[PDB]
Amino acid sequence: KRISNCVADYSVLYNSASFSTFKCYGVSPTKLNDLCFTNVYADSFVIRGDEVRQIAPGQTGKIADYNYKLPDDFTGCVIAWNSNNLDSKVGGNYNYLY
Amino acid sequence: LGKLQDVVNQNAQALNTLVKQLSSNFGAISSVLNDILSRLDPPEAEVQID
Repeated sequence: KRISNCVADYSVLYNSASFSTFKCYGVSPTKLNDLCFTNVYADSFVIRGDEVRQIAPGQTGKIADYNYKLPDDFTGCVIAWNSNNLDSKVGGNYNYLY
Repeated sequence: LGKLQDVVNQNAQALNTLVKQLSSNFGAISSVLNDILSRLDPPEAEVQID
């Protein structure tokens, strides 16, 4: 997703009190709110519970090296939460690939 | 005049090189110190500022 010609605030995207984890390798939402950025990108995907650990700048594994490599100069934020009541179902949910 | 021109040209070129030195990252991810502060937290971006 590409964010361009749009004015907004990240305060709403933080006070939900429902995100299990929050890994912004860059700046605090407020820190990146006071200043003005040129462009913002959104990379959304699904992952298991034992692979959120590997999504960090400077880590190895089987997902962070074969699907999405995080560079050293990574200034983005990672927002992750549990929504297992919608993207999973009884009998085996195999619609997601890796 | 050669003697009177070298002492001015050398100083001007040294000042220009001093200006150019601020345009290099010195092995960091950015040149200006404000960009890393705006894009990264000060506890983590201490190495680049150092």
